[PDB]
This record gives sequence, structure tokens and C-alpha cells, in this order.
Amino acid sequence: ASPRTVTIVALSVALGLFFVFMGTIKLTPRLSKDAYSEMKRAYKSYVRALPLLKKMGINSILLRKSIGALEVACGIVMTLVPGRPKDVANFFLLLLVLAVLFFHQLVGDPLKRYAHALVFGILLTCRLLIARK
Amino acid sequence: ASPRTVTIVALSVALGLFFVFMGTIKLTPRLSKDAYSEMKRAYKSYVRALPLLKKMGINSILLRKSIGALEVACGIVMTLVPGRPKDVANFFLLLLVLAVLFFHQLVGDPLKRYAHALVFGILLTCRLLIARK
Amino acid sequence: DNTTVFTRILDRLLDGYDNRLRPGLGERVTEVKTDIFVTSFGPVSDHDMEYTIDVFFRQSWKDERLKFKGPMTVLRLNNLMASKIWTPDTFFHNGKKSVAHNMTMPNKLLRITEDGTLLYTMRLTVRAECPMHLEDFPMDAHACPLKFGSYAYTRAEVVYEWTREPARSVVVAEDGSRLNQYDLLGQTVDSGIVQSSTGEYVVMTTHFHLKRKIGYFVIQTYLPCIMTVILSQVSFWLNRESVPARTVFGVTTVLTMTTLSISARNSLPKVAYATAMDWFIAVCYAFVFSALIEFATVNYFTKSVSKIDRLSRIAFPLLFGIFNLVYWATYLNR
Amino acid sequence: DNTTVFTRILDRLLDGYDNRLRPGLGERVTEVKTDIFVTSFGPVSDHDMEYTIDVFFRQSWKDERLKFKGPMTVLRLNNLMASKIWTPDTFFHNGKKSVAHNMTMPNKLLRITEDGTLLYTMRLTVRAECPMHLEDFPMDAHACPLKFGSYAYTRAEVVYEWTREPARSVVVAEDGSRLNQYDLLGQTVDSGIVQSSTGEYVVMTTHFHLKRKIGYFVIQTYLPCIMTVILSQVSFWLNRESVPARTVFGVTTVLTMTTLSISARNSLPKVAYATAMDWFIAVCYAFVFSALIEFATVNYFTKSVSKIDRLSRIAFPLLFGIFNLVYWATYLNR
Ligand SMILES: *[C@@H]1O[C@H](CO)[C@@H](O[C@@H]2O[C@H](CO)[C@@H](O)[C@H](O[C@@H]3O[C@H](CO[C@H]4O[C@H](CO)[C@@H](O)[C@H](O)[C@@H]4O)[C@@H](O)[C@H](O[C@H]4O[C@H](CO)[C@@H](O)[C@H](O)[C@@H]4O)[C@@H]3O)[C@H]2NC(C)=O)[C@H](O)[C@H]1NC(C)=O
Ligand SMILES: *[C@@H]1O[C@H](CO)[C@@H](O[C@@H]2O[C@H](CO)[C@@H](O)[C@H](O[C@@H]3O[C@H](CO[C@H]4O[C@H](CO)[C@@H](O)[C@H](O)[C@@H]4O)[C@@H](O)[C@H](O[C@H]4O[C@H](CO)[C@@H](O)[C@H](O)[C@@H]4O)[C@@H]3O)[C@H]2NC(C)=O)[C@H](O)[C@H]1NC(C)=O
Ligand SMILES: CCCCCCCCCCCCCCCCCC(=O)O[C@@H](COC(=O)CCCCCCCCCCCCCCC)COP(=O)(O)OCC[N+](C)(C)C
Ligand SMILES: CCCCCCCCCCCCCCCCCC(=O)O[C@@H](COC(=O)CCCCCCCCCCCCCCC)COP(=O)(O)OCC[N+](C)(C)C
Ligand SMILES: CCCCCCCCCCCCCCCCCC(=O)O[C@H](COC(=O)CCCCCCCCCCCCCCC)COP(=O)(O)OC[C@H](O)CO
Ligand SMILES: CCCCCCCCCCCCCCCCCC(=O)O[C@H](COC(=O)CCCCCCCCCCCCCCC)COP(=O)(O)OC[C@H](O)CO
Ligand SMILES: CCCCCCCCCCCCCCCC(=O)OC[C@H](COP(=O)([O-])O)OC(=O)CCCCCCCCCCCCCCC
Ligand SMILES: CCCCCCCCCCCCCCCC(=O)OC[C@H](COP(=O)([O-])O)OC(=O)CCCCCCCCCCCCCCC
Ligand SMILES: CC(C)CCC[C@@H](C)[C@H]1CC[C@H]2[C@@H]3CC=C4C[C@@H](O)CC[C@]4(C)[C@H]3CC[C@]12C
Ligand SMILES: CC(C)CCC[C@@H](C)[C@H]1CC[C@H]2[C@@H]3CC=C4C[C@@H](O)CC[C@]4(C)[C@H]3CC[C@]12C
Repeated sequence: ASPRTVTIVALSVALGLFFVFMGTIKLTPRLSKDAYSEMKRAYKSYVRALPLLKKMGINSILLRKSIGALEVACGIVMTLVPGRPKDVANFFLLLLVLAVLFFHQLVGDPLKRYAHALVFGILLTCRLLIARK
Repeated sequence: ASPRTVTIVALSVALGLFFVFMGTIKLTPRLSKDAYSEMKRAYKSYVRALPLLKKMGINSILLRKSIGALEVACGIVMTLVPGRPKDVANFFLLLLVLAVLFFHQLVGDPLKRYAHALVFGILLTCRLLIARK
Repeated sequence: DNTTVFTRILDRLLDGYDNRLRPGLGERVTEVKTDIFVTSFGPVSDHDMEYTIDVFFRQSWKDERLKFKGPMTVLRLNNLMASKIWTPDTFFHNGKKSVAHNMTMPNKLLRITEDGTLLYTMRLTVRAECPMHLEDFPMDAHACPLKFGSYAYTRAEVVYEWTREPARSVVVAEDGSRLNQYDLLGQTVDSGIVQSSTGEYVVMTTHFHLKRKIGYFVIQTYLPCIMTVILSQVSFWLNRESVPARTVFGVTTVLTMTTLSISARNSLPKVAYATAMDWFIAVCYAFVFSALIEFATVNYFTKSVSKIDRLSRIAFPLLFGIFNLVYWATYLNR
Repeated sequence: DNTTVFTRILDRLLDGYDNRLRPGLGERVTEVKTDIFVTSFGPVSDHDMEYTIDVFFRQSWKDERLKFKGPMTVLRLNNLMASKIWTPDTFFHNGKKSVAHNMTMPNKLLRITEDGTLLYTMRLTVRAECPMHLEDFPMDAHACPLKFGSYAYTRAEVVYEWTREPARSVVVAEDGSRLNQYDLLGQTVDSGIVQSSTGEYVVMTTHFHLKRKIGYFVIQTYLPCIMTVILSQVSFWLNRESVPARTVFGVTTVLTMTTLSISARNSLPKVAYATAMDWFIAVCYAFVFSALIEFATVNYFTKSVSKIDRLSRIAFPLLFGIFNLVYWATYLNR
């Protein structure tokens, strides 16, 4: 098939495959218990570094669940469901990566920690640019 | 008259008035002997920091004279002579400011020293953008 | 002839003198008047959370056992005499009782007045611990303490008082500042009490109030970030049909912010908590990232000037301008 | 009983001993074998062009006047004995004859072997001058010397030799590195002669070869500048009818380069000569400035896609790419 037809599918599947994988880590430690242990530490700092976020009754557990819930929900959509909802999921992920990148940069973590999110941020938007002809 | 008609004349006269003033300093110390004394020091460093420039027989005295000669020649043109040559003078000045800014940045001088050149660089190009309708 | 007279005086003073007993051990409390002249306020070490200071430490007290009468009302003697008599064991300690690093030169001038008053000064270089709270970095201020007192004598045996008005009893040399990235706004002088396992001791304290200078970080980090945010918003004014150009714009600008963010903390120590600078960088990163996200939305609806671009031309500059006003007002009004 | 035997031995050694005369002053040349163990290579101070080093300085020589026979073949004595006998007056001097700062601890172990060989080691902290040539900064390397020798004895009276193979006679501790922004590639050991006003002296020299680490400056300066240059060239791909947008692009990018240039040398000392970094920044500034100059030319001929833009799309990236290859190849192949 055309390179555009093949390329879009690979990015759409891969990003949903990777982002759902990340969402599982924040929720179920079965895939990698160590990853969840360190991941919860990161989200403990973020809320602790965003008092007003914690002044409205929002805790790290609620924060961790919400982000993981949307990534998996949007990740599977970008893998299986075609059409306009597939692109809508892409936009929502684009609205979470900056929040993730707004948290990592709000704690001064090195590049290696948040490199994966940034790389997929470029691919995530690049997929949207090739949403339709 | 129209603001554009008034504005262009002011910039064209002012830049030629200021740049010819600078060109005089590099040549005749009568206006300010101290300025020439420090100015020659700057051009001594630039050639000394550009060996190949001095490997072709070009000295600071020749360098100092040439830049001053073109600024005054182009400065007066931008003040009195109208038409296409007036704009041609503007382009040549734009081709000297970077050379001046390529020398000041090649010696690590503070902002105060080369601030005047940068400010007129913005105005010098801005005048060209309003060369004609 | 002159030496013989002074030799007899020294012998008389030391005849029957017990340096093991403090003056007034059975009659009154020995009052020691102290003042400090800071010849230079050494550099601050952020990594070790300590600072160095060179001072002329002057101490004065009355010892009636050393009364004399002679041709001179004051005896300006060699510092060797100090070791031969009893002197307070004052030391500089960081915290509660841990004596801080001290480097004392051999010279320790001793002057005895006919009334029995002693002046005892020494030249010291003291390295002291100054714990720092870097939450407001680089707009933070610290109160570096300097604590000293008796090691063995409790408040019931030795008490320290300032020679004159407490504010005037600690003097900082005009040109003694050795600070590079800090400004010494002033100091506050105070005294307190500490109860340790060995008893209760009088502690004399001075707090030096330091304010970080933001000029380095304004040039290095804040200004490049602000221009980058402004630079990113120029894209809203470009035509929507320049997809290759604007995509490179978005990606390149995000890369630049990433580079700036990495180099900002390259120098700072790895502190767990987030600083004020991190919040500013993170917000700027979101603005640059969002600028590119805005274009992706615009391209999706590209079949006229996009309405999203027209609104972004106002919302983005407005919010960023408001954020700067709150941020700078919060960390500068203090 | 044991003390009496050793007391007699010490008395016998010092009986008729003249510490004012070096061994062999009338028969041969006293050969001193020396080796250095660097416990830690202290920090380098660029501003003062000096460095600190903590070492165990070991010296060995034979003094036939100290021969003995007894139950033990070696006498591991207290360092107090060293002051009672003659020892070389070795000192560490920076340059020709100026003794460098030395801080020696009281402990100076002395061991005398039955054969008459002496081992004399001391713990020293030496601050030494290391003149630096920063022309290739931050890709520069320096050879910081450490020179020591006799202060009063000429080569005709005292000569220094390395205890073993010269390379193996200077040992650096594996974890003693205290360098932050430098890498210790190695050291070279050598000896020479200096002729001063007081005579001719043997000087033992060691050069420590240091290489600056470029990682900090790559992140802080080079990368932001490279992205800015690339960012500026994106303008050639924008349509010529966006004069307000592209003018803001040119001016803003020039401002960013100006900000980056200012903060690059904020930390470096004010050296008269230009460094390698300055040349890179200056060239990048010209490229950014020229990008805006190119648009001014294009607008002047705007009544089709400009031919100047089409050519600039190739010339500018090509020249900048070539410049990087020559620049990095020049300062890294060394
Ligand atoms: C600061 O200035 C002081 C004074 O010039 C320097 O010397 C130290 O002075 C202290 C008194 O002001 C001393 O306490 C300290 O050494 C002490 O030694 C005691 C044992 O006495 C033996 O050693 C001393 C010193 O060599 C010697 O004179 C004596 O004849 C004996 O051989 C220790 O008991 C004492 O420890 C104290 O603290 C510990 C903490 O855990 C307690 O457990 C003990 O009960 C006791 O209270 C202490 O070690 C002097 N030290 C030295 C090296 O001279 C300091 O060195 C200066 N500071 C620095 C950083 O250099
Ligand atoms: C390095 O290590 C040394 C040794 O531990 C420290 O002490 C210095 O040792 C030197 C010998 O190695 C001494 O020369 C120097 O002091 C000298 O004093 C000579 C005069 O003698 C009087 O003073 C000494 C020291 O107090 C005393 O012991 C003696 O009884 C006398 O009172 C000076 O002539 C000599 O000057 C030399 O250099 C000048 C240079 O212009 C020449 O003009 C002279 O002709 C002469 O060659 C020198 O001053 C010891 N100094 C001290 C302070 O102890 C050093 O201090 C260590 N270095 C540092 C930086 O601390
Ligand atoms: C037309 C557009 C062109 C865009 C070109 C982009 C090129 C890449 C852009 C560079 C931005 C990132 C630069 C990072 C440099 C430092 C990397 C590094 O050191 O990584 C590891 C270790 O890395 C190394 O040891 C060297 C790695 C060399 C290989 C790098 C490969 C980079 C590939 C970039 C690909 C970009 C593709 C873009 C496509 C649009 C350590 O992480 P730190 O950066 O030190 O983390 C911060 C830690 N601290 C704050 C404490 C200082
Ligand atoms: C839509 C586009 C918007 C563009 C907005 C641009 C705004 C200005 C851009 C800022 C770039 C320059 C920032 C310079 C900051 C430092 C200035 C400074 O300290 O100046 C004096 C002293 O200045 C002061 O004491 C404070 C000055 C405050 C007032 C500044 C006014 C700035 C006006 C900018 C106007 C821009 C107009 C742009 C129009 C297109 C000392 O010089 P240094 O910068 O230290 O020189 C380097 C020395 N060393 C390397 C050794 C560290
Ligand atoms: C659409 C465009 C809008 C532009 C709006 C501009 C608003 C005004 C600001 C313009 C530029 C201001 C540049 C200020 C440079 C200050 C340099 C500096 O170091 O200042 C220090 C004072 O501190 C500051 O200036 C702190 C930062 C001030 C604010 C900087 C940002 C500008 C204001 C916010 C702009 C928001 C733009 C929003 C755009 C949408 C002085 O340090 P010191 O004297 O304590 O010691 C320094 C040391 O000795 C070495 O020299
Ligand atoms: C149109 C796009 C063209 C792109 C061309 C790309 C060409 C390849 C380069 C891609 C990016 C390379 C990024 C390299 C990052 C290196 C980070 C670093 O610190 O490297 C040091 C090694 O030194 C370097 O890497 C020096 C710089 C290398 C070159 C950097 C620029 C890229 C090459 C030139 C690009 C030209 C682009 C032209 C565009 C028209 C390692 O330091 P250290 O191990 O000695 O100690 C560091 C310390 O421990 C702290 O961590
Ligand atoms: C932390 C959170 C960050 C979030 C960043 C989000 C950036 C991207 C925002 C996109 C909003 C619009 C989504 C699409 C909606 C839609 O239906 O758009 C199509 C039409 C316009 O169609 P056409 O006229 O272009 O053909 O659209 C319309 O008719 C209506 C368009 C409304 C646009 C509203 C734009 C609001 C921008 C706010 C920016 C805040 C930045 C804060 C940064 C911390
Ligand atoms: C240190 C020195 C730095 C110098 C930087 C100079 C930047 C600006 C260069 C402008 C060159 C062109 C001047 C104008 C000549 C001219 O007549 O142009 C009009 C026509 C095109 O007309 P139209 O088709 O646009 O209507 O033009 C033509 O028909 C011919 C156009 C030829 C364009 C040549 C462009 C070459 C660019 C080289 C860039 C090197 C950068 C090096 C940086 C260190
Ligand atoms: C993701 C969105 C909701 C974040 C919004 C953040 C808002 C509420 C602002 C208001 C006050 C701000 C805080 C004010 C002061 C500090 C201390 C500083 O050392 C780290 C950042 C931190 C902790 C800020 C984090 C962000 C903050 C909480
Ligand atoms: C204005 C134009 C003609 C400048 C062209 C510069 C060319 C010839 C290049 C070739 C080799 C370069 C030099 C190579 C090495 C150094 C040492 C460095 O510490 C400062 C820059 C300096 C001194 C360079 C200056 C620029 C240079 C002379």
C-alpha cells in the first residue's frame, strides 16, 4: 500500500500500544512491580509540588488513576476504533503529554526520565498531521 | 505628511548621521581623541584574533580605514542622495554591522560596547522594509 | 632597670594565683563582654551548606586577682601571658554543641588595665554550617547563624553580654565582602539559652541575612525562555498552508526549550524539592508545546484564516503575561 | 628493661653527631630517593590559576652516622626524632625558587634500618600555580607542574632520584580525584636543573595532564546556538507575504542569540584573548543576522517564490554544516 497508509497505522498502533502499557504501570504493578513503586513516588512529588491541586481534595491516587485511565482508554481507541474518535483520542493524549511534561519539568528530572514522553509527543502530533488527506 | 513618509526620512537621516559619526572616529580623532584611542585597541584585537586576515597582508590600519570609509560614504548617501542608491547604501551597512557584530562577539565584549550597533541594526533593516510601497 | 621592675610585677601577679578557679567562683557570676569585628565574610559553599568568616574576636572581663599598681596603668603584654593565666574557653559551635572548624593564629593580644580589666582578642577563621531552604531559588534569602558560648561553664557560672548596644557590638568591614553570587543585606544579633545533656549554657548568636542575586539566572534561563515563548506564538500569524515550515517551527522550539531546561539545573545541586525556577521553566515548556498542539488542531480543520489562530493570538500572550505578573509579584514582594 | 636498652641505643647514635653537616659532605654526593603518593588531587582554581593536592611525600636516604646493631633491624621511631637529626630541606616551589604554600601535619614518620637507610614521609597539602592557556577553551588541556628540590644544596651536594622506574614512582590514588569540570588523563614525571642567583639546583618535576570536559558547555551554549541557527533558516520556507511575522522572527531570533552570548561568558574570567567558544558564537550570530538580512532583500523585490529564498535554502545549511565539521575536527583531533 501507500507509505502514508502504512505509516499512519504503525504510529497509531504503536503509540496506543506504548501508552496503554504506561497506563497499566500506574494502575496494576503486575507487569513491573518496580516500575509502579517508582512511579507512585513521582506522582507523590507532583501533587506535593502543586499545593492547590491538593487543596481541592485531589490526591496522588486520584491523579495517578485518572491519567492511567485516559491513556489506556485513548491508547486502545487509537489501535482498534477507526474514524473521528480515533483522532479525538490523539488530541486528548496531546493534552496529557504536556501535563506529564509539565510535571517532570516542575520537579527538574533529567532528560532520561522524560525522554520517552517527548519522543512520542513528536510522533503523536505527527500522526495527527497525517490524519486525513 | 503620512507617518511612513516622515518616519522613513528620520531613520534614513539619523542612521547616516550616526554611522558617519562613527566612521569619523575610526579615522580622525578630532571629534573625540579618547574614542579613537580605544577604538584602535579594539581593531588591534580583531585582526590579532583573525590570523588569516593578517596572513594576506591586511593590517588593522587598513581594516579600520575601510570600515570607516564605507560607513561615511554610505551614511551620507542615506542622508542626501535619493533613489535606488540610497537603498543600496542601506544594504551595504547591513553587510557591515554583522561584521562589526562578528568582531565584538569574536572577542567577548559586554553588551554595552556593541549595544549601539545592534539597536541600529534593527532600525537599519526596518528602514529597508519601508523602502517602497 | 626597667625589666627588673616589670619582672617583679609579673611575679607578684602569679604568686599564689590558681588558674584552675574562675574569678568569682564563690562570690559572684563572672560577666564577660564580647564584640566581633568581621574583617571578611568568606565565600558560601552551597554544596556543603557552609560558609567561612574571618574575624577579630575580642573578649573583655575583670579578674580582681590581676590587680596591680605601677608606672603604667595598662600592661600591653605578649600573648604568651594568656596561656599562663585562666581565660574563658569560648568556642564557635554550629547547632547545639558541635564546635565548628576554628583556625586561630598564634597571636592573641592581652592587655591588662590597672583596674584589673582584661582585653583578650584573637584572629579566627570560622567555617560554619548554614542550612539553606532553596524553595524560592534563585529569589531566596537565608539567615546564616554564628553561635558561640562557654563549653564547660553553665549560665550559673559564666554569662556573656555585648560590650555595647547589641546592634553596634557586631561590626562588618565595609570592603570585607567576599560574596560572589550573594548580597549581604545585614545581620541581626541575639542571645539565647541551650539545655544540653551536660547542663544549661548561654549561647550568643548572630544571623547574617543573605539575598541571592537573580541577575545571573535572569540572563541565563528566564530571558531565553521568555523570548522562546514569544517566538513560538509568532506561528499563529503564519498562514495555515505552510505545514512543513510550521511543523519544523514547533519541533525546533520545543527542542530549544528542552536544551535550556537541561542546562538550567546543570549547576544546581540535586535537591529533591522543586524550585521556583523549575515552575517557570515547566510553564514555559507547556506554552511552547501547546503552540505546536494548536497548529495540529488548525491543520486538522484545513480544507479562510482559522478562528483558532485568531483566538490563540490573544489567549496565549494574555495568559503568559498574567502568569509573569503573579510569579514575579509573589517572589519579589517578600 | 626494654626501655633501658633502647635508651642506650639512642644515646649512642647522638653521641658525637653533628647535624650541621650533611652525610658525605667530604667523601661523596648524598643520593636521595623520592616517591610521591597522591592521596587526592584537589580542585583547580581557574581564577587564581592554581590547584591543590594532598600527598604522602616519602623520602629515603642513607646516613652512615646512624648505623646500629640491636634486637631489631629497623627502628620505627616517633617523628620527634626527625627534628633531632639532619634531614633534607626539601620544599615544593612554583616556578624557579618561590616555595609554594605548604601545610604539613605534625606527624612525620621516621624509620631507620639497621643498614643505616632512613625512610622519612610526611603528609602535605600543596597549593601550586598552574598557568593555563585558554585559547582552545572549552576544548583545552593543561599540564599543571609540581616542582620541588633542595633549597640550599646544589647539584654538587644533593641529587634527587626516583625510587623506582620514573613512571612508577608517582602514584595517584584511584578515587582521589576531586576534579569537577576536569578529567585527569595522566601525568608525566621528569627531572631537570635550574640555575638561580644562589647557585645550581636539581629540580624534580611532575606534570599532570588535564583535559576540560565540554559537556557542560555543549548543553549550555553550543546546542541552543545550533538550534537557533537552524530555527532562523526555517524562515526561507515561509511565504514572502508575511512581512510582520518574518520581521518579528528575525528580530526575536537575533535577540535570543544576544541573550545566549551574554550568558556564555558570564562565568568565564575576563581574558583578553578570544576563545574557541567566542568564534563559534560569533559565527552563529552572523548566520542569524544574515537570515534576517536575506528577508529584507527578498521583500525589496516583492512586487512568485523568490529565487533568493530558494538558493538560501541550500547555501545557508551547507555553509553552517561545513563550518561545524572544520571547527569540531580542528579542536578534537588534537
Ligand atoms: C577548635 O579549637 C580547639 C581548641 O584549640 C581545637 O582543639 C580541640 O580543643 C578541644 C577543647 O576546646 C578538645 O576537646 C579537642 O580534643 C579533645 O580531646 C579530649 C581528650 O584529651 C586528649 O586529647 C587532647 C587533644 O589532643 C589532649 O590535649 C589531651 O591531653 C588528651 O590527650 C577528648 O575527650 C575530647 O572529646 C570531647 O568531645 C567528644 C565528642 O564525642 C566527647 O565524647 C568527649 O567526652 C569530649 O567532650 C576532644 O577530642 C581538641 N582537638 C584537637 C584536635 O586539638 C580543635 O581542633 C578546633 N577544631 C578543629 C576542627 O580543628
Ligand atoms: C613552607 O614551609 C616552611 C617550612 O615549614 C614554612 O616556614 C618557612 O620556612 C622557610 C624555610 O624553609 C623560612 O625561610 C621561612 O622564614 C624565613 O625567615 C628568614 C629569617 O629568619 C627569621 O624568621 C624565621 C621564621 O620565622 C625564624 O625561624 C628565624 O629564627 C628568624 O626569626 C628569612 O630570611 C627568610 O626569607 C627568605 O626568603 C626571602 C625572599 O625574599 C629572602 O630575601 C631571604 O634572604 C630568605 O632567603 C624566610 O622568611 C619560614 N616562614 C614561616 C612563616 O615560617 C613556610 O611558611 C611554608 N609556606 C607557607 C606559605 O606558609
Ligand atoms: C530540522 C530540525 C532538526 C532538529 C535536530 C535535533 C537534534 C537533537 C537535539 C538535541 C536536544 C537534546 C540534547 C541532549 C544532550 C545531552 C544528552 C545526554 O547527555 O543524555 C544522557 C547521556 O548521553 C550521553 O552520554 C551521550 C548521548 C549521545 C547520543 C545522543 C543522541 C541524540 C539523538 C537526537 C535525535 C533527534 C531527532 C529529532 C527529530 C525531529 C544523559 O542525560 P542528560 O542530558 O545529562 O540529562 C540531564 C542531567 N543533568 C541535568 C543532571 C545534567
Ligand atoms: C515581539 C518582540 C518582543 C521583544 C522584546 C525584547 C525585550 C528586550 C530583550 C532583552 C535582551 C537583552 C537583555 C539584557 C539584560 C541585561 C542588561 C544589563 O545588565 O545591562 C547593563 C546594566 O543593566 C542594568 O543594570 C539593568 C538595565 C535595566 C533596563 C533594561 C532595558 C532593556 C530595554 C529593551 C528594549 C527592547 C526593544 C525591542 C524592540 C524590537 C549591563 O550589561 P550586561 O548585560 O551585564 O553586559 C554583559 C556583561 N557580562 C557579560 C560581564 C555579564
Ligand atoms: C510583546 C512584548 C512585551 C514586552 C514586555 C516587556 C516588559 C518590561 C521588561 C522588559 C525587559 C526587562 C529586562 C530586565 C533585565 C534585568 C537584568 C538584571 O540582571 O536585572 C537584575 C534585577 O532583577 C531583575 O530584573 C529580575 C527580572 C525582571 C523581569 C524580567 C522579565 C521582564 C518582565 C516580564 C516580561 C513578560 C513578557 C510577556 C510577553 C507576552 C539586576 O541584578 P542586580 O542589580 O541585583 O545584580 C546583578 C549582578 O550585579 C550582575 O550584573
Ligand atoms: C538538518 C538537521 C541536521 C542534524 C545533524 C545532526 C548530526 C549529529 C549530531 C546530533 C546531535 C548530537 C548531540 C550530542 C550530545 C552530546 C552531549 C555531551 O555532553 O557529549 C559529550 C561529548 O562531547 C560532545 O558530544 C561534543 C559535541 C559534539 C557535537 C555537537 C553538535 C552536533 C554535531 C554538529 C551538528 C551540525 C548541524 C548543522 C545543521 C545545518 C560527553 O561529555 P563527557 O562524556 O566528556 O562528560 C560529560 C559530563 O560527564 C556530564 O555528562
Ligand atoms: C493545560 C491545558 C493546555 C491546553 C492547550 C490546548 C491547545 C489547543 C486548543 C484547541 C481548541 C480547539 C479544538 C477544536 C475545536 C473545533 O471544533 O475546532 C474547529 C473550529 C474552527 O474551524 P475552522 O474555522 O478552523 O475551519 O473551532 C471553532 O469553531 C471553535 C474554536 C475554539 C478555539 C479555542 C482555543 C482556546 C485556546 C486556549 C489556549 C490556552 C493555553 C494555556 C497554556 C497553559
Ligand atoms: C559575511 C557576509 C554575509 C553576507 C550575507 C548576505 C545576505 C543577503 C544576500 C542577498 C543577495 C542578493 C542581493 C540582491 C540581488 C538582486 O538583484 O536580487 C533580485 C533578484 C531576484 O528577484 P526576484 O526573483 O526575487 O523578484 O536576484 C537575482 O536574480 C539573483 C539573486 C542571487 C542571490 C544570492 C544569494 C547568496 C546567499 C549567500 C549566503 C551566504 C551566508 C554566509 C554567512 C556567513
Ligand atoms: C496542572 C495545573 C492545575 C497546575 C496549577 C498550579 C497553580 C495552582 C500554582 C499556584 C501556586 C503555585 C505554587 C507556588 C509556589 C511553589 C513553590 C516552588 O518552589 C515550586 C512551585 C510551587 C509549588 C507552585 C506550583 C504551582 C502552583 C500550585
Ligand atoms: C571576517 C572573516 C574574513 C573571518 C574569517 C576567519 C577564518 C579565516 C578563520 C580560519 C581559522 C580561524 C581561527 C582559528 C582559531 C582561533 C583561536 C580561537 O581562540 C579564537 C578564534 C581563532 C583566532 C579563529 C578566528 C577565525 C579564523 C581565522
